[PDB]
Amino acid sequence: MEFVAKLFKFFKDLLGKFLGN
Amino acid sequence: MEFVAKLFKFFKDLLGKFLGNN
Amino acid sequence: MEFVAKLFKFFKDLLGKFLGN
Amino acid sequence: MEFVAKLFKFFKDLLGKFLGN
Repeated sequence: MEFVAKLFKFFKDLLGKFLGN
Repeated sequence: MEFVAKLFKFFKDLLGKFLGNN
Repeated sequence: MEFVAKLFKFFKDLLGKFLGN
Repeated sequence: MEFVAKLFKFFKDLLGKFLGN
């Protein structure tokens, strides 16, 4: 499961730099 | 932007390759 | 006139490929 | 990214000296 924890961290952080801030 | 239009297109490749084909 | 038409044409052709969505 | 943010800066510029003040 630790894999997906790293995965989401990459996903949500990347999109985070993109949407409304 | 086309840059985005392919970013997700790149994600779909990663995820399907990362978690499982099905 | 032809000038403005040509200028807009040039801008759109050069830039639409960039925003090639 | 910064492209779109710059784009509107160009649009308002284009519109500025096009239509007037």
